[PDB]
Amino acid sequence: MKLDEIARLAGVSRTTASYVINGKAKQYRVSDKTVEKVMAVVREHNYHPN
Repeated sequence: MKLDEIARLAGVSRTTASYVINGKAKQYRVSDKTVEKVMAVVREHNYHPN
């Protein structure tokens, strides 16, 4: 469950997915569009920000 697979499984990039993993989406530029998109993967796999 690495960051790259979470990005492919969700549909973003190595760091864009990280935004969702770290809970910083709104800070960067994925306010909600990627939140449900990428969070659904981060939380379904239970991957934490590291």
